[PDB]
Amino acid sequence: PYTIELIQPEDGEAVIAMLKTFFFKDDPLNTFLDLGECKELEKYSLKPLPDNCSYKAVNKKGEIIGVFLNGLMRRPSPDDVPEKAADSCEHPKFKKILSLMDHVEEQFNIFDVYPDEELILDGKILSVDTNYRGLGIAGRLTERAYEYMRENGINVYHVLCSSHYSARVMEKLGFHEVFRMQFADYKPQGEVVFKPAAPHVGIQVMAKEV
Ligand SMILES: CC(C)(COP(=O)(O)OP(=O)(O)OC[C@H]1O[C@@H](n2cnc3c(N)ncnc32)[C@H](O)[C@@H]1OP(=O)(O)O)[C@@H](O)C(=O)NCCC(=O)NCCS
Ligand SMILES: CC(=O)NCCc1ccccc1
Repeated sequence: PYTIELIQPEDGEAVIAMLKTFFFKDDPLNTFLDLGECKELEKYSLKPLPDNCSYKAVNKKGEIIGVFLNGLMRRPSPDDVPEKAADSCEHPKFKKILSLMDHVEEQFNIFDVYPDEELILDGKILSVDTNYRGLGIAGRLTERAYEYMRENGINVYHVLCSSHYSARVMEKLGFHEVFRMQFADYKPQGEVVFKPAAPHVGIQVMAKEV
């Protein structure tokens, strides 16, 4: 038995402890790179918390067994200066992940898909404790975000998935692909950067209109 609760920034340490145990070690990109200690990813993960739309799954003992960290994304201003997230990163392995993210954003803008939308919910970090996987926790974390969206007049939930495996979970939850890129085709400087196992395939950006 578990609950789904809003994460407070004072939960930051417990969220990071959980992510270090699971996500830092078992997201397909993190594990491919053997990420290790990564304070930049800790910083990245804590950033969306004050947006007040991130959720934790908590077991009967009060331990965090899952999180979905979300941030609000606003349509770029007409005079927007696009910045590469990778430019502010010192960690070489995480920089590769940020560079991949920058590349996706250079190729695909979710706001082009939804010209009328000013604000979109962005699902940034999804992680469930191994012993609690396959129980629908990812779905219940996601569903709680629908409540936030309803309350705040947000229509679109956008989630960049790091593998076809997790994209399939989002499909089950009613999301559909809006962009994809195979790892085999991601060659920023002429050569492949990510070579995880074949079934991962590549990134898929998933979206749902609620
Ligand atoms: C992706 C992830 C959050 C899914 O969470 P979840 O709460 O287990 O989600 P679900 O319960 O819907 O299970 C998803 C699928 O995992 C598989 N599964 C079943 N039992 C499982 C288990 N004990 N362990 C792992 N996977 C299992 C099933 O294929 C299941 O689909 P199905 O129940 O519809 O048949 C989780 O696997 C995870 O933390 N992965 C590592 C980090 C990651 O990749 N995050 C997403 C980045 S986009
Ligand atoms: C929804 C979700 O969890 N996307 C993960 C992207 C990602 C971010 C940082 C490191 C590795 C991978």
